Amino acid sequence: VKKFPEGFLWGVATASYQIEGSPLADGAGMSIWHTFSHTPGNVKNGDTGDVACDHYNRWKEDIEIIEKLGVKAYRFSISWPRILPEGTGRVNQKGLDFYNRIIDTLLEKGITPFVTIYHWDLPFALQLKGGWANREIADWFAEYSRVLFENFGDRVKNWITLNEPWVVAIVGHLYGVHAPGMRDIYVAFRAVHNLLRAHARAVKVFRETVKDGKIGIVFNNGYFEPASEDIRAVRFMHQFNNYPLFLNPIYRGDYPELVLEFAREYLPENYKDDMSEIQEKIDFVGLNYYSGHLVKFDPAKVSFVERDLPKTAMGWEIVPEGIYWILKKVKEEYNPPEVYITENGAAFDDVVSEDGRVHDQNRIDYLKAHIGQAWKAIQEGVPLKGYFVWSLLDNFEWAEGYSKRFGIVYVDYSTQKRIVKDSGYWYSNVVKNNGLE
Ligand SMILES: OC[C@H]1N/C(=N\O)[C@H](O)[C@@H](O)[C@H]1O
Repeated sequence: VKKFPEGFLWGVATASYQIEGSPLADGAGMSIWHTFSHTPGNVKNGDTGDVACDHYNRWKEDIEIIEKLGVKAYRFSISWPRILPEGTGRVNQKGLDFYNRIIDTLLEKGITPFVTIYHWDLPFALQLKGGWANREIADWFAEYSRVLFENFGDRVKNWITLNEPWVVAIVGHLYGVHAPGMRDIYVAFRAVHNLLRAHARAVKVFRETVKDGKIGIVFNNGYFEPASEDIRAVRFMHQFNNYPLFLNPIYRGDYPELVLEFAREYLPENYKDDMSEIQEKIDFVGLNYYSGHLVKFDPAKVSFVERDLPKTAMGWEIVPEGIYWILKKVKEEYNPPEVYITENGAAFDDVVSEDGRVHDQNRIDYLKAHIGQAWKAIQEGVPLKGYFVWSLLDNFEWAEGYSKRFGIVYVDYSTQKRIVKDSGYWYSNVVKNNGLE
């Protein structure tokens, strides 16, 4: 038996562009994911977020599913261009209405909203002005965040500025695999820095606008192990790809040492001028975790080494101890007052059996193991307050399109039927029992 603390927050997570569809409904402006996915060659099968899970229409049903499952918290994101169609200036009341209904419904049903302010769907109008490359985005983002706080901060008390700013900057602007689809290292590092500045401005506005309530930021993380006794290659991957890239500025006022070794010439010349503002106090750290990687020096001077370990449909190695490690490691390095696991989950080739059920034992096994390791971290003093499964629903998985199913609820895209998977049922029992048995 592994029981979690009193009032531990069991959650599920989604993101606006991945689930909503109707990207241009009710006066919404285009996002960069709209234009990126409508550009041939960018997303597998030419898939787009035009329909997705049709949550824009089916939101009440989906929340009733969260309620029926007894899940205590819902992490979801707000589409910036639904709220401010040109990114700044005009506010769209119908966009606010959409999230207002979701928020009120969750509260009526006793479910705690955790709002991700930015989960990657930047207004296209701001991308035309350079998007995350433009220092002025700290202002645009602060203006956007202020609107959300003013409209929803009376009810929503748990906020996340950014989802995975490493991905936004590096996968979006260096690898070019995500919107806005650029390959320029100097742009990517100016995006890193502006994401920090925008995050801090938003926190500053939050303090001025929402007297009660807490704000944090979410990072992607991998568990990197060295191929041999290489150890430095692991050091660099941790500092670059994990929370330190952002938390070293937030807590210590500079980028991590090995990030500066690699990337100093790509940062703005006077980037330290911004660091004291970047240290704006945050209330919690959200860590996302999915996978581990064997890593070797390789003349970024790092390559991955494939291991014969179980993998998900993403090809990601399943390494549950990784979630324990990253929780320990965050406490050891920065000691944030609260931590949440804001995403953990797996993609498998889900099939609806003849019995009408989805027998995803592989996903149950994956979740159980990671929930077990999170439990461990708590016993050793990590202030983990909640854990969010990615995802409530199968959805549009960015450049993979619909080909990767992460839900604990199966979505038949031909009918939009939701079928709760065995993992959703299993999870509901975990939540009801406040832990594993
Ligand atoms: O890959 C599954 C999810 N994992 C994520 N980061 O690792 C993203 O936040 C989320 O939007 C999904 O892409």
